[PDB]
Amino acid sequence: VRGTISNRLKTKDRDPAKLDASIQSPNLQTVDVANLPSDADTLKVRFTL
Amino acid sequence: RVLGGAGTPSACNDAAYRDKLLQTVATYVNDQGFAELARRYAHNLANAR
Amino acid sequence: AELIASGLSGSGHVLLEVVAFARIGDGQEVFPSQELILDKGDKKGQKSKTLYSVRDAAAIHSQKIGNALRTIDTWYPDEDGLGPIAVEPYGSVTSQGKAYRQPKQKLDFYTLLDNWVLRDEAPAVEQQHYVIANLIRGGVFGE
Amino acid sequence: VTDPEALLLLPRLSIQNANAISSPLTWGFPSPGAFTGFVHALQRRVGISLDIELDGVGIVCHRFEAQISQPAGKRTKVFNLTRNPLNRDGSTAAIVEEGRAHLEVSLLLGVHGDGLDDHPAQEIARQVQEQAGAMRLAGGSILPWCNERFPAPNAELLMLGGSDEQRRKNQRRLTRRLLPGFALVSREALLQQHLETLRTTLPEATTLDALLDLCRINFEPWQVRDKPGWLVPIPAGYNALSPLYLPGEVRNARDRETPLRFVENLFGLGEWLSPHRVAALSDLLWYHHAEPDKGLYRWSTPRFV
DNA sequence: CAGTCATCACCAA
DNA sequence: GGTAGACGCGGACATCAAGCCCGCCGTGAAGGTGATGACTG
RNA sequence: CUAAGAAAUUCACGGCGGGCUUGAUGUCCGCGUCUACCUGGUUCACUGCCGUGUAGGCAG
Repeated sequence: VRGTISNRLKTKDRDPAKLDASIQSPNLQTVDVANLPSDADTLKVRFTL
Repeated sequence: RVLGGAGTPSACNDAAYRDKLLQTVATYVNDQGFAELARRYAHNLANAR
Repeated sequence: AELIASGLSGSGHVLLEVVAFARIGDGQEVFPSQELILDKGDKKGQKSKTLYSVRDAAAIHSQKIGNALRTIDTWYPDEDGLGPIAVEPYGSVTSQGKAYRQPKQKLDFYTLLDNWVLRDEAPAVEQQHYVIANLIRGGVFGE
Repeated sequence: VTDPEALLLLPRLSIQNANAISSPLTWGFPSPGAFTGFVHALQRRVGISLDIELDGVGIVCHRFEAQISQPAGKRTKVFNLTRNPLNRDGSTAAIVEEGRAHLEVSLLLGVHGDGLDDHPAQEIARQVQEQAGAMRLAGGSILPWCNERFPAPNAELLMLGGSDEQRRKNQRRLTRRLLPGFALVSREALLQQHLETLRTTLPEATTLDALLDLCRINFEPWQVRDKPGWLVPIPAGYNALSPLYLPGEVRNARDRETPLRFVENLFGLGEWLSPHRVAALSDLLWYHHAEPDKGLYRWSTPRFV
């Protein structure tokens, strides 16, 4: 996934060069996802108790 | 899918801040709806952005 | 309810098979359970979200299903008109970030259990349902 | 010690959420101490109303998967955790780490009682399975049935009363029901045997077990070789640190009846051999046997050699 | 005037 | 609704040169212990 | 009487742009398949024949 820096950045180390250009630069992440197929609309969930 | 309930967070630490946020969002909703947002999303659906 | 009660007594056999169907939409995103992985990937070529899978299937943890089943407590003394929460000692809720049923307002599980066993001070019936629900839930206690 | 007449197969035991640490120096498959504790917990609830005994367990282990994850930049693992509830001030609790794994397991029991001639053995099989399906196999629950509701019933057969030809067909008919598993036995003679390879260095013993479950490589006089089995370090009992305490002495004990020691683990060795490699299936069974006075507590399997 | 309950700095490659 | 009885040999398989640049990799929560300090019934 | 007994990980996202794979070629060569015979299957267990009702001369 390509994204943007969209968090509260830390002004603890207040840099007028890095934390303003890193807003402009992207953010590359790797996640998981689970979809239904394009021809399925019903989710089935089964367990025992 | 268009879900709704768009001001209530799903994870929080405070309760006073949660009530303040929900009454702020209700202040937003009960004098103007989502109509200015909804017709802009309907524009971006209507053309093929 | 009579069958689950006759199973909780210890008298007859009980084994349920629960299936749930949920029409959502074509090709939509379903949400299986995400497992806590504390401090994984000190390299920045990492993986942020990791979903839980039993063998070639998306899955939900068992403790989450049990947490869904024991949302029984309506009797908590902070503000009872907000929905049933899960049965807990110091009866708390992690999404809300707040512990209802606080021992300064003497209605948690330790106070009521000690008054109702050691001192025979019986609480109200509604707090007694909470005290028994912590015994169906189970726990680990000490000195 | 006492060889049983009939063996009791508990065919499919798909169990979930078992413990996977099992000692301070191992991880993976749980300790067989859990299995012999499970069979004596069957003894205290079923074996007295059937007037039988159940001493040994055939640990077979068809499947295995652990709730672990491979991190980035590392070739090690970590464990997937649970999220514990909050403290009473609303803050988040600390983290205690419990490894966790699912299993699929077959079992082979050993009967010794008068109920085998007071009853049909199908009564023993049905009652033992219907009670053991309400217990916890290692640290986690025992699951009910599914699409696999066809191997649900048991079997039981003797070995003394019968012919001595087609018992090969009988035990290899049993082996048709535990065919994809790898049995687990006690192979502690090789821990003695790998001291002579280190007898040129020292008569020490604590680093010998840490030599066999890995890939040792030197260069040409690359050195890879066939390891002589599926040899793994298992835990094998408890050794006493502290003398035996009278049952009212130790503060915060589970019981006010039994005496208590403070102990710690001792480590042996095992192998994940297929059940074909051993002729008689009664060789595999694990037994508790420990002398009380000097505090050595230990489990192993006899009759393997 | 004495138990007890929330907070407080104490450390720490 | 018929058997019957067999299936070949030899020989060979291409050379040349080349493989991209640029920016970026998220945040929050996951501490026990005495020791007064405030409360204290 | 089982390192026994207990547990909610939550949430968000633009990978993107460009492009000549070229050129050449002999698959040659040979072969005896050989002999043998009786459907009126019932090409419907009966077609079509004086009464549509159970006895009959016909192309048999």
